[PDB]
This record gives sequence, C-alpha cells and structure tokens, in this order.
Amino acid sequence: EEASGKEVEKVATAVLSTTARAKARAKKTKKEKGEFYKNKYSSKPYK
Amino acid sequence: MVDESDKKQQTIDEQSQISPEKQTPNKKDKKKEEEEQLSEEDAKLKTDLELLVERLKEDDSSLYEASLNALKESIKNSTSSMTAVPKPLKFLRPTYPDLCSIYDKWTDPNLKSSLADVLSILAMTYSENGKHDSLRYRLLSDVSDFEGWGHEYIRHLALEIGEVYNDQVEKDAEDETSSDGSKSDGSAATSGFEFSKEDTLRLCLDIVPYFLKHNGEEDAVDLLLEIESIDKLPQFVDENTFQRVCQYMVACVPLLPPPEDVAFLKTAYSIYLSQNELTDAIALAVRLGEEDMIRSVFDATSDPVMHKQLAYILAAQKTSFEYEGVQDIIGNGKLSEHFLYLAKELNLTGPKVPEDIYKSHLDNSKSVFSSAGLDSAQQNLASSFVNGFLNLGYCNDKLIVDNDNWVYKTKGDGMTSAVASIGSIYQWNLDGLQQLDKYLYVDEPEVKAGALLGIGISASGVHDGEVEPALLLLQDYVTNPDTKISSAAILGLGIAFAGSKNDEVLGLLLPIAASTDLPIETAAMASLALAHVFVGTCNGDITTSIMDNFLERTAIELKTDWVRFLALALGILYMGQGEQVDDVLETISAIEHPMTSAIEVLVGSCAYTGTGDVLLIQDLLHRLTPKNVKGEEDAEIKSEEKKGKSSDKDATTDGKNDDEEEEKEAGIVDELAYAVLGIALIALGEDIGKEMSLRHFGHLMHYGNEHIRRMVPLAMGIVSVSDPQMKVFDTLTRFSHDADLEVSMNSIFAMGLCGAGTNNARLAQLLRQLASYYSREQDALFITRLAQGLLHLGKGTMTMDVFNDAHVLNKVTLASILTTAVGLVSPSFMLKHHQLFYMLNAGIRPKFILALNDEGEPIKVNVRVGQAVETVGQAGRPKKITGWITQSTPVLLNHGERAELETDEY
Repeated sequence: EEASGKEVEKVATAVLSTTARAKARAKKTKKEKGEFYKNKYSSKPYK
Repeated sequence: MVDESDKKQQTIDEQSQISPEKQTPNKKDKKKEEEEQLSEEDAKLKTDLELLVERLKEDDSSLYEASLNALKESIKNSTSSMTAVPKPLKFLRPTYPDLCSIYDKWTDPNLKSSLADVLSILAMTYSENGKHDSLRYRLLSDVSDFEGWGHEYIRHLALEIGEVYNDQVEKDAEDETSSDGSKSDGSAATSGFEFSKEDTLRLCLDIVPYFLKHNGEEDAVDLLLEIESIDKLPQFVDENTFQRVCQYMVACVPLLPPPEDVAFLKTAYSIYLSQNELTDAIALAVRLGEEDMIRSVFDATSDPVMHKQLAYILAAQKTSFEYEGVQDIIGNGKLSEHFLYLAKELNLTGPKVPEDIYKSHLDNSKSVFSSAGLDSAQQNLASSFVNGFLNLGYCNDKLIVDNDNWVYKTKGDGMTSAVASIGSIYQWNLDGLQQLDKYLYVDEPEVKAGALLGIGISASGVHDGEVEPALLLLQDYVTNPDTKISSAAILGLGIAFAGSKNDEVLGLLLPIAASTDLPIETAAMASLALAHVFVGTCNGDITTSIMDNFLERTAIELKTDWVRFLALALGILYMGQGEQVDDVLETISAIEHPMTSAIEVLVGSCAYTGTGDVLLIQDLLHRLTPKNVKGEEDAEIKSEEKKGKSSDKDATTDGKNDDEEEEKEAGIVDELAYAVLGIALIALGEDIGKEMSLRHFGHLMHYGNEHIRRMVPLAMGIVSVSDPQMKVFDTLTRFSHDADLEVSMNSIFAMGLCGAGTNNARLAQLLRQLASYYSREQDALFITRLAQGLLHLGKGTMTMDVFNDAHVLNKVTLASILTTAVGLVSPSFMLKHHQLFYMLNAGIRPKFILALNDEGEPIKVNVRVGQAVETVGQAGRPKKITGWITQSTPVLLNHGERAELETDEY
C-alpha cells in the first residue's frame, strides 16, 4: 500500500474516535429516561 | 447476644436489665437453624417488635449497629425467607427494620446500594398480606420524636417508586434485574401503591413528582384525585393542599413522552375541579382544548345563586379572558336565561368588557407620536411602516392617516405593507373602521389588500356579540377574482374568530383563495388562514388541509421561496399537539418528491415536543451531520434539491425552540447560556449554517418565552451587531418588549447610533429601524407575546406568522405578514363585583428564574406597584395580590395569570 496508502487507514481510525465521543455524552443520558518461522519443506509436492 | 440459652422466657428479663439483646443472637440462630423453633418464634414476634420501640425512644446507635450486624445474614441471604415458605413470610414484621439498621444507620455507599435491593423484595411480599402498610403508617405519624422514624419512612416509600422500573427494562424482571430485584406485579405493588399515595402527601413534597412521573400513567393521577380530596379539609387546609399539588403537576411535564404528557394534564384538571380553587381548573381546560372541560367549571360557579353576588361575576370574567374566543361562545347560556341583567352579565361573559378596558388604557398611557418622518430613498419605505408599528395596539392614529398622500406615495410592494399596518392600529376594537373604508374603496388592488386585512383585525374586538362582524364585509370581497384581494379577505376573517371554529368559519376558508397558476407571495396568505384558525384549541391535523397543501406544491415548484412558505404553514397547523402529529407523518409523505421529505423533518420536531429526551438528540444528530461529514472528508431538478438542503438547517433551529418552552424552570436557564455557545460551534463548522442560525436566534428568545427579558437581550444584541444578518434584531425585539420604554428605550437609542456610524446598505438600515420602533408600544400599552398569558406555557394563535419569514430572504414584501401580531393582554384591575377599575396595590415579582419554586408562583412578599398598570412582560408577569394588609383574601389566585384579579373582602 506504500506510505500514502497505509496512512489513509491510520487517519480513518483517528477520525472515528473523535466523532464517536462528540455525540456520545448527550445521547447516553437521554437514552434511558424516556504459522512457523521455518517450515523447512513439506512432503506435499506442488506444481 | 451470641448465647443459645438467651432464648429462655426467664432470660428476656435478665438480659433486658443490661439492655434488651434477646432479639438477635440466640433467637435468630434457632429460627434459622430449626424449623420446630419457627413455631415458637411466631408467638415471640410481638415481644421482639416492642424492644425496638423502647430503644428508639431512648435512641442509641451503637447498640443496633454492632448488635444487629450478624442478624443481617439470616433474613434473606441464607434462609432466603422460604423454607415451607409461609413461616418466614409472617415474621417479616419485626425483621424488615433489622435489615434497615444496616442499610441506613450504618453508613457506607457500598452497603446503601446492595441492601436497597433486598428490602424492595421484602416490602413487596409482606404488603401482599398488607401488614407492611401498617409498619409505614406508625412511623409517619410516629409516637415520639427520634432520629429513627424520620429516616425509616423516607426509605420505605422511596423503594416502591423504584420497583416499577424492572418490568419496563426487561420482560425478565425478578432478581436478574438488579435495580430492585423485584418482579413488580400486584401483590406487593397494587396493595402497596394505594397506601403509598396517602403517605407521601403528609410530610413529603419532593419524592412526589418522582412517584408520578415514573409510573408514566394517567391511572396513577386518577387514583391520586380521590386520596387527596379526603385530606384536603382536616389534616391541612385547602390553601396549603392546593399549592402542594400544583408543585407536582408542573414538575412532571419534563420526562414524559407525548401521549403521556397530555394525559397527565387531562387528569390534573379533574384534581383542580374538585379542589375549591376553580380558577386553575378552567385555564388548563382551554390549553387542552376540550370544550367539555370549560363547560363544567363555568356552570358550577354560576348556578348555586339566584342573586348577583361575587359568584356570577367570577364565572363570567374567567370566560372573557381568552382572545381565542372559545370560552366566550360557550359561556352564554345559564346567565342569559336568568336575566339579572342581560346588559351587564352577557357583556362580561363575552369580550365586550375587554374592549372597554382597552379604551380606558389608551387614555391613561396616551400614544406619544414619535414616528420616523423620513422621505426618499428606501428610508421612505421604512418611515411609512414605522407609523403603524410604533402605535401598534389600540390607539387613535386617525389624524396622521387622514393624509392619504404618504400612503399612496409609499413605493413598490412596500405600499401594500403601509396600508396593512394601518390595520394594526385597530386591534381588538371596533373603532377605526372609518379609516379603512377609504383605502378599500379606491385605487390599486394593493391598497385594498392592506385595508381588508385591517377589517379582520378591527372586527376582532367584539365577535361573540357580533357587532359589525368580520364575516359580512369580507364575504363580498372573497368573490372578487383577483388573487390578492381574495386571499387577504380570508386571512382577516381567520384572525377575527381565531381559535373559534363554527359553521361560518369553516365553510368560508374551505375553497382556498390561492391561485395555483400564479405564485404570488401575498397570495400565500390563503394557507396562513387555515393554519391560524385550526390552532388555538386542539388540532385534529385535518385531511382537508393536506389535500390543498399538495395542490399548491405540485403545480409550481420552480419558485423555491413560495413552496417553503407552504411547508412552514403546514408544520404550524399541527403545533399545539404532539400526539396526532406522528399519524400525519405517514399521510403527508405518501406522495413523492425530495421536496416532500423536506417537510417530513419539520413536522417531526412538532411530534416529539414535550421533553428533550427525544427532541434535543434528534436536533443534534441532524445538526452535526452536514458539518461532520464535510469536516471528515477534508481533514427544476436543481430547485427541488435546494429546498431539501435548506429545510435541514431550519429544522434543527425549530426543534430547539419548541423544546425549551416545555422544560423545567431550571432547564430554561441552562439552555439559554448554551444557545450563545452554539452560535460559535455552527460558525466553526459551516459558513452557511451560521447565517441561518442567527436569524432564528432572536426568535429562539420569543418562542421559549425566557424568564428574563430585561438584561439578556440587550447583552446579546450588542454581540449581534458584529454577526451577519440584521434580521436578528427584527426577531429579537418581538421578545424584548418587557415594560415598554425600559428595555426598548435602550434598544432604539443604541440601534440608530450603530447604523449611522456603520452603514453598509440601506436594506441593512431598513431592518435596524423597523425592529426598534416596533419594540416599544407607548408607555407600556398591552403587548404582543407568544403566550396567551392565562396559559403560562401557551403557544401562539396569531403570533406564529413571525417564524415563517425569518428563515427566508430579507425583503420589504414579507413585512405584510408581520402586521399580524394580535397578542394584546388585559391591564389587570382589582375588582370586587362592582367592576372597580382601581387597585389597592398589587405585588409584582421580577424574579422568575427560581428553581427553588417549581410552580413559578410569585412569593407573597413582593414589591408594591400602583394601579392601572399593564400586566408587563416576563420577569414581571408573576403578580401576586396584595390584600393581606386590609384583611382581604383573593378568590382568584393569580400566579402570573393574565386574569383580572378578584378578592373577597372580609
């Protein structure tokens, strides 16, 4: 994905948490009231 | 203590010299160890119970804490109170308090939570038998003052209110629900709930709203009626009992869903009805809008006397008060038959007497002409209008008007609004007909339109006694083909009869007067008529109105501005209701456009009107979403879309305005501080959003009817010189009337200073002047306001046209609508029954922000203001009756009611 592509995901994660918490406080109140490093070689042939 | 020999008949006495300690140790051990000894334990229950009574009159904490420590365990945590079951259940009379001694007297947060639950289970079950009721009663009334009894009764009744929760959260209930651990079905609920009501009235006043709201039922308010009416004469006097109630009912309006909210009120009327203060009963009946409620109150007061007296008068003045008119029609009947007088009694029933007091008030305050005279430029438009607006409400404006010169000279569509505002002078007063017929009979159609609006406003005064009624004039004028002339003719009629709905009213407005082939803005006035008449009483959210709402929309949608006007008239129709508005969501939406969905959310805010449990969070998901998605990503066909996007902004502001009106006395104060903040946030997120929010902001103030009215507007108004849009002043001043020439004197002085220094448009100057002249009506003349006055949380009936135009562009054309502003309130007078126009003295209280009172009833201490004053704006409206000094008592209790005062002099 290279540097630019990995970065799109890192940011996306940061963004969801900020947005999450910006609605969370109010909503919540008002909700209720109302395999191996070295596999050597396998027997199993492949083409 | 810890000995098993201490259970002997002999060893009660030997032990008890030291201290009674027979109750726990040995006894407890044997009861929880052998079933055989439960047969013995039963007889000794009585003996034990008494040992708790004695050591409570000699209260000493230490010797409960330590002693009944190990006692806690047997009761319910080990035996679990059900061997063969019957045996522990019967012994719950003397062990329920032993649990409570570690609940209550021993203190620790950790043990308060834990054992609270356990107690709930036990109360409930022993209240099946109904002997837990008996334990409550003997503490409430006690036998001796001690710290015991006074904590114990609080806790027991507190827990019952607790129980109803478990069954709502989950189906499961029982122990798994850890809220009380109780099933909560009859047995210890039904029988206990009935006792519960009686107890909480006597000492208690602060857990009572919690009991009523949690149940969330009108059945609960119905049982409450009976219980309260028993005590209302012996334990306490009617006066004390009646306020205590009035505290409960107001508190529960927040935290109730729509179908429950109204239902709480309906029942509340009944409680009032029996209770001897009939004044309160009648105001709430109108608000509800059910004629039947009004009928009963009026008749009960009238019939028992065959003489005149205080009684006849009292009934008649309460029915006069509404300028909706619904009470007026009804009240004619018994009094009419009697003929003590027709002249006096009939008149005081109807709105004939309010006209007469208005005349009187006009001479007292005068009407100091000080109108702008400016000619030329767009400043010309403004001057002409100001003459109307300055002298809004019943006055004599005849001499200036008599010169038709300036009326005709008023340029453009501005001309129409200059005639409309001549119409505004003539509110609730037959007089002023004379001037109107001149414009109506001559020149452009334009002049005729303002004149016709004017007849509707002049016929308003007297419409029940039907003196030169509205209907006669305007009927002739409907027929006239021209859309402008039809439409105006039918809106004046809508205003006159107001919330009143009759065969005359219904059939006139039924074929709409809007041409569907022309989208004239002053032909929008036809849908306004329908909206007005339906509101000001219960709203059936009728289908006749939807058929036509769709009809104007479909035909022409090219002009976006116009179709927004129809959307807003529909939402407004429904307002005054939040329970049938859900039903009409389906109905409206059946038809398809992106435009029909725009309408959906507007009407949505109206449905959820009651408390901010629903409302505030919808109008916040909505708000955030444009801002948030846009922020995230960064860090004919056209005309439909544009409506869509505009309505979301509107809708967020509207939901906030509608919610705050309802809330707590406490909650109003915090929402206001926040509102100012919210301006910064919207400004951050989106440029476009900021502009719309501002204009609405000043209407936020008017709609909610804030408590304050003196300091805060003016504070805000300085800041909003800097913020764009100058409609912020227009809407803000309709709130800011208060006493006129107190706030408003500062508003005009300030506004013209800033406009002459910083002028950035003649359009900008137009708004600044208009608003400021509007604000004052000379020398505190009866003021416009959203509230009726009689209804504290009252919504407008004729003061809803304001909001419609705030959302859309700023033009001189919109001002025609604004001329309607009927909203005038009576100047109170202390009457006996000889109809005295002169007060002893009456107390006003400006403080209205209190959260100590929930009633919002003015403290009796007050500060004394003279006679022949106007009932001034909010933070002044609470008026209590000074009369205590001359050995006099109000029969008619004013809590800040519009209402004319009446006393019985001892």
